[PDB]
Amino acid sequence: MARRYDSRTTTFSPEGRLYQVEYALEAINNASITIGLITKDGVILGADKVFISKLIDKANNYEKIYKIDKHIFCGVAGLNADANILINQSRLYAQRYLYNYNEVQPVSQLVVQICDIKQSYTQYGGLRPYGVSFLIGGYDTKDGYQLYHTDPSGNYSGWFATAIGTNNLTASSVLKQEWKNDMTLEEGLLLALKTLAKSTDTEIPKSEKIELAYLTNKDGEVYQKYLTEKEIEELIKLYTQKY
Amino acid sequence: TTIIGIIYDNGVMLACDSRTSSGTFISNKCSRKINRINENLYVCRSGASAHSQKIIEIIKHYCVSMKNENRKKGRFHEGETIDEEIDIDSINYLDYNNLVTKNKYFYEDKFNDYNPLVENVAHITKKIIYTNNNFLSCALIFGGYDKIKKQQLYAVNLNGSIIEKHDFAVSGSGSIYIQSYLQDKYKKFMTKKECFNLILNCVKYAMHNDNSSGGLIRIVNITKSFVEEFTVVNTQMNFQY
Amino acid sequence: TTICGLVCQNAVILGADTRATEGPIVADKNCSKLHYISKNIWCAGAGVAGDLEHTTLWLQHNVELHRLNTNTQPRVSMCVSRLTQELFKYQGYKVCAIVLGGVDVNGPQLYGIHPHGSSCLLPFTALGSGSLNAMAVLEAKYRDNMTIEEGKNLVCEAICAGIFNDLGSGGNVDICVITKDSYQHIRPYKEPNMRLYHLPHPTIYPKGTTPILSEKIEYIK
Amino acid sequence: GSIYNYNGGCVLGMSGSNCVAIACDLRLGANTFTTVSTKFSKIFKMNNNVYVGLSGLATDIQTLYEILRYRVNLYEVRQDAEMDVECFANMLSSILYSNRFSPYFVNPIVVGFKLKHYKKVNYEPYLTAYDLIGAKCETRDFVVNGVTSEQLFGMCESLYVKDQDENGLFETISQCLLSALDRDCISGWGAEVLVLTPEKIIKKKLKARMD
Amino acid sequence: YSFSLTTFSPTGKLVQIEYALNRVSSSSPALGIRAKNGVIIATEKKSPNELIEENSIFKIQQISEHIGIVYAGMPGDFRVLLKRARKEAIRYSLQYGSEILVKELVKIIASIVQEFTQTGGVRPFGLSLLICGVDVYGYHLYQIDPSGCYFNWMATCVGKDYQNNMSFLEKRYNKDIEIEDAIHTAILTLKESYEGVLNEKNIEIGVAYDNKPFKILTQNEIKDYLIE
Amino acid sequence: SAGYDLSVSTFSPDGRLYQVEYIYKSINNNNTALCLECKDGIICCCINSNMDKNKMIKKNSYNRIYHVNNNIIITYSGFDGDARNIIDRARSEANTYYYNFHTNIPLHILVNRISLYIHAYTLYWHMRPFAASIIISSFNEKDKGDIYCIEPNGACYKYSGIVIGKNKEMFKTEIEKKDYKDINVRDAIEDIYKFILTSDDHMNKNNLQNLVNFSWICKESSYEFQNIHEEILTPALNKAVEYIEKL
Amino acid sequence: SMYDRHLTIFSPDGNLYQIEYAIKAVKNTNITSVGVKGENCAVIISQKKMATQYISQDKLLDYNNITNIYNITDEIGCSMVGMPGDCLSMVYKARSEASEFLYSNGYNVNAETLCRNICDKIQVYTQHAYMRLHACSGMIIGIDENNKPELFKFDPSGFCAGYRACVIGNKEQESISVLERLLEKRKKKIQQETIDEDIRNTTILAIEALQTILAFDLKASEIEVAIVSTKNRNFTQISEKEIDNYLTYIAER
Ligand SMILES: */C(=C\S(C)(=O)=O)[C@H](Cc1c[nH]c2ccccc12)NC(=O)[C@H](CC(C)C)NC(=O)[C@H](Cc1c[nH]c2ccccc12)NC(=O)CN1CCOCC1
Repeated sequence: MARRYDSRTTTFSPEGRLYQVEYALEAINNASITIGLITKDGVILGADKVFISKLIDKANNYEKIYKIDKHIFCGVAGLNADANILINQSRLYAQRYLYNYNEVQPVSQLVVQICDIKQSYTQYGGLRPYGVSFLIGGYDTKDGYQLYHTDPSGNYSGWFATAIGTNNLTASSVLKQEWKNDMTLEEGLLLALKTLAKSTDTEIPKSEKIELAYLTNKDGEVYQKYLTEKEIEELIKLYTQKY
Repeated sequence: TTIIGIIYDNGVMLACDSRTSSGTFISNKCSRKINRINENLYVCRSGASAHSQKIIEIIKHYCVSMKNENRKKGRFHEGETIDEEIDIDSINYLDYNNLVTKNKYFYEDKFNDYNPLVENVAHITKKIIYTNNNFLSCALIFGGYDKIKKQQLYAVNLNGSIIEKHDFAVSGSGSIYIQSYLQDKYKKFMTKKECFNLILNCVKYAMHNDNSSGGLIRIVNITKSFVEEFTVVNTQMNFQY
Repeated sequence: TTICGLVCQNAVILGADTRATEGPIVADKNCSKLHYISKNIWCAGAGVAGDLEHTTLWLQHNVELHRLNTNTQPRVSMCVSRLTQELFKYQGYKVCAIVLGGVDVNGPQLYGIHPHGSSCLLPFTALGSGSLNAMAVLEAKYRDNMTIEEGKNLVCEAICAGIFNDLGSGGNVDICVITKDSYQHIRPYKEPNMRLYHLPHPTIYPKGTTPILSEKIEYIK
Repeated sequence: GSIYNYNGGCVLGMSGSNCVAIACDLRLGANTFTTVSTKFSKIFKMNNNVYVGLSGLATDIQTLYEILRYRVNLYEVRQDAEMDVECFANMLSSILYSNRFSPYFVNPIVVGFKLKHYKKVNYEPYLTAYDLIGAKCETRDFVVNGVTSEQLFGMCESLYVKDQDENGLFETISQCLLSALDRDCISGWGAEVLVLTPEKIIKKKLKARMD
Repeated sequence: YSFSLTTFSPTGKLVQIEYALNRVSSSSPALGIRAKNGVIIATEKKSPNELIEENSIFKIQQISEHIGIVYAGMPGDFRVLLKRARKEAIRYSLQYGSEILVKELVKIIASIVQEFTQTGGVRPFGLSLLICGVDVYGYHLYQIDPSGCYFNWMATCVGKDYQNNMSFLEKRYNKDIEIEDAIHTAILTLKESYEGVLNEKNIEIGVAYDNKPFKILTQNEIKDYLIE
Repeated sequence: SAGYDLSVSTFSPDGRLYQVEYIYKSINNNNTALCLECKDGIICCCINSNMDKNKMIKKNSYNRIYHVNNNIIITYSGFDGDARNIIDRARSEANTYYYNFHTNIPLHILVNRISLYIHAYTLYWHMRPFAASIIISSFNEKDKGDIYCIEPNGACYKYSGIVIGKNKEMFKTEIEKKDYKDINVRDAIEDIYKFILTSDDHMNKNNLQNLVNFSWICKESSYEFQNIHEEILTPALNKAVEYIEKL
Repeated sequence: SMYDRHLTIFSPDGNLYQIEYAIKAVKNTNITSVGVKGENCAVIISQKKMATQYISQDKLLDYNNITNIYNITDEIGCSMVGMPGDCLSMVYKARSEASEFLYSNGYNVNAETLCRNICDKIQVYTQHAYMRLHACSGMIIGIDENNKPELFKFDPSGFCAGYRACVIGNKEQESISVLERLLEKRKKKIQQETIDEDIRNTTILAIEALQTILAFDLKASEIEVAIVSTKNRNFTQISEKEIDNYLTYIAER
């Protein structure tokens, strides 16, 4: 009887729910905050860095925002190992689309593929789901700048500005009351800093705990910039002057 | 190539030439065509070098497995406890000419408790060759000693058939030239010296008449308790007429 | 190709020419035909260059993995077994004739391996299209227990014979001396062929002599 | 092979002083003598310091380019760094040999810069040529490939000059390519020449014969 | 049949990974320090008895030239992962003609470790790995946890009393230390952790410095370093 | 016990396999099977006392003694299906050995291979271990006799006389009273009948002749497997019954 | 949970209790084996005793067949202690490993490599839940290519190590102390000895260690001694007559 040890992960509950997916969502909501927003100049992704020690190499070390392609990047909230697996898979998917069609994959299509992986895990087999949620931003010539949010169930939805992780309600309120349809890149970055500070329950953000990146489309090319400590510090000085 | 095996009164003697040629060019002057499978078991190879070598490697691996599984548990033979020499230097002496041409070693398994059987090794080789006779093309002569059938010769022929020889076995292109010579000169219960001279002369005649046979002559003498090996370099054939 | 090897006292000396040919045309004038398998094992290749390069790289990395796992010194016999089993598996369709030489616990060892998967332990050998000229030199001059310098001179003579008598051989002479504690790879060792006539001055085209249809300049950032 | 004669095509690569150059013919053929296109480029950019010239069967050229772009993009996104020219050359060799017994009918060259770090960075010209199963010839002056290989070899042996600036390098490579193409029935119909410098790339189309 | 033995709990945790971490934290201590021109990994290898052969136990191992690995946890898991890492390194070498990059190797091994927290019928690896290396991009020190997450460290310690060891190492670590200073600090940290008196027989050291092959220090060199 | 005895692939806190222990109980509760090495051969006997209440079974149709190569006796105590499976595997191994090497498989090699086959089923959490104890024996002039018993846990041991199943303690005690290395098989038949009558309380002079299987490998049978003929068994049965009735 | 001790999954403290239970199962066999290493020789001594189990020792049992010592190859030997089926399974696995190594690499595996490969196989049992642990602990002796004796020991947990002297048995720390005393006494001698004298002294040391550890007089028929050495690289058992000679010498000295 090996079945006594089975937990039956891919099984409905009396309320028509999946306990494993709910627990993965709890883990994601315990994870650190990751915000994203869309300006008229690009998609901004920010994240709060969880402190481990000051012996961590903080230079050239982005652990909550990753590049999936030249025109797609993502922010992670949940389990880093699961996120790494899914990110490698997404990179493979984007390169496979380019190989098949001689053109770059649309962001919606990539999101659909990775979410299909997640849904298949929740439905087939007897393995646990992925404890990771994604904020996938990108640009393509069909739908312009795009920002998507994906959860462990395989569900995904498009957003103009959103936040995931711990205390995402405060970030969502800040973004709801501040975000505007037409914003410049600098304005969006300042708003991202403000929402990160509010979620972290602080007034003056510290560049040692902030990851900032933005994906823009200029001069016919998509360019991703992952702000360094000094650039984030200049932004924080601007934010301090503003508020 | 010439490989021969002869059964004399007290053992089995294998002999071979040592020429490997790719057509008319001699790729290897002095190859080693008699190969040890076990301490009391040897094989002479003929045909494609790659085929025979790879087959013999597989068979050596199999024979290691068989010997390991043949070992029984405990201790044995506690109250029980288990001649003419060839003048190899005289045989090799040449007037116009740290050289080692003779070796001898005793069996570690004195009572043949776990040594595999000559028939077993020959038949596993035959099965391997027959399962791939669409590709493999080699002829082998297994010479060995085991406590059941004593000294034995088995011919594994091209296409993967096995025939046990009780007098002698020959193979290779050069054996054809000495077929009648060996048939005429062989007798039952030859002494060691008689068998050595006969087999050496057979290889010498085969090398004289066959372009694919040449180089030195390698001889292995397997007996109940030891194995001797000789190299002969005085291979030239001199006729009075 | 002319590759060769010989065993001298406490060392193995391999030599090779440096010409790769595509039909009657020299595709490479200074190709490297001596490959490092391990610190104490080297090989020389003849036949199809792609097969030789792939197989030698594979053998080198498998031998390094085996050395790391067993924490012992690599064995020429192990290299021979792996190579012959692979070549036999492919039935001579990987055209790789290899002179494999190395020094291990059993002392210096030289092997000739042929594309179908046969091997032979030799005191000296030669392979390639120049193999017959190299073999003539080696048969004429070889003796046991030669000094390393004498073996180097003999290998150079054999490779030069191949280079100057075979149309598929040319370039320089590369040598490798392998002992139990070090290897010396001399590339080139002889350099016997060089272009013999040169024009009084090189032909420099005046600027603007080539007509162009369009010119787009992009800056790399 | 005749399969190479089906389309034709030729690629050439040369090195100068702190610059390289890669040139190609622009024809696409059919049945060895019908010209269907005059803008079929055979030079592909892998990254800023790596270019590959692919000649041979056009379908195999496109397939190999797609595979190489896939591999390079994955490597670069994973490492967060541009792929080294030597690493790309070895990867191309291994990819070509992976189809050893049913190969791509393509004869490629790799032209680029090897970057060496000390502060500043040193750019070393890098040239390799291949046969269809990944046999690699690493060279310091010039590499050729295609049905015009003999003509290109002769022209480059006679006319190559070591350590030339970008202007002299362009003139030499273009002259070699044009003279070699003038003697080939199944190659030509325009020539494209790229000159790589550490700071810029110059792309030129040559006024060539179209017969 | 294969089902996940590591599953989410009502609070959203993977208790199996937590328990693997408990095993690691109970195991013996290891540390790594990135110097200005090199990286060292040290570990405390005590002798359970006078009959064992210290030269037979291998805690600091060489994955390839310029890449070494040490572990805290279960030796069988370590041996399996070390064989896998060597195979991955030679696979990269076969593909690209050059030695594997430390970041690439760490990512591959981390993914392998992750797979054992999700696949069916298996338990997670019970060890933490410290991988030190040198490549064209500099000197790298990475930690891999039983969950499959990897961390880029300037200096780190895993195993017993890793918190106290980390505090001690941080109080006297600066990025500009040399290889000699790093080795001295490593020995000091191991001595501070160890109860009793340390000796060259209780510790092992590996160094990758100045673009030289990874080296495992011998007992004599460790004794020379311990004289101070 | 305490939840540790529900699977064969879990050790208890005291390093025991309770599933294998339960298999041992099952085997000990089954019919009796003994093998005895004598001066000129080996005798194998099977007492099927469990069928003393099945009066409609065809006489002597139920046999628990088989042979492998016509010169190796193999009997069992346990489940008929499991034993049949193991005997089929033994025959398969003998066939493969002959195909490979053109000689009959040695008895110790066969015993080791069967032990490994049986032991393989005690390793996984989805297979049922074999509930059977196997006796494999042979005899020839040079080597005399070899008897091996394989337990359900895969342990093979060599004996000069073995009893498995019910009443095995009493059978062993009665067997050990004499040295059969210097007794012939024909004389040992009477002793075995006496042992059966004294030990098994479900056996009587009426059912001795239809609930007992008797085979041997001896000089009389040319060192090949034989079933002991009724012409040889009946006088011994009569003598044993007479003696036990006398006392 | 309810199965952290039933399966090879971590307990809250980080333990794998099934491995400890397998080690206890090995310990419960009450079979003792002692391996000693000399200058140019290695000896393994074991009891010709049946591992305690459900069945007992019968009067008609053939006691020569009882053995815990096996040949893995001609030149590599081992002593396996534990559940007899597991010991046979491990012996066959080691033999197949050695044969595969020989075929693949063209030369004979050494004891260290064989032990490490066996432990790599054991790790899979420790990590996968669907198979049982092999309750088998083994000693392996051989001679390496540099002509030094190698003695390695592996346990059910997949741990292997090389030893100057090792013991499998119920009591371990006292046995370790006994072996330490014997080895120190041997090292206290400063005169180099011949190969034969080294062989004799190593065998005597192993026999004396087993006698001291078992704390009762040993009969030559109840113990088995196997040796490997530079003089004879084949892993060979020594006869009961030789064992009795050694025992009489130990008693008389
Ligand atoms: C020796 C000559 S020989 C007559 O004895 O075969 C050399 C040995 C050699 C050459 N280069 C190396 C490198 C490493 C080790 C050994 C080496 N062999 C050859 O030169 C080959 C001889 C032919 C008859 C097989 N030539 C080749 O393999 C060609 C090399 C090549 C062609 N174009 C190139 C461009 C750049 C770099 C190299 C080359 N290749 C072919 O002939 C291609 N065919 C295609 C069909 O499949 C077989 C290979």
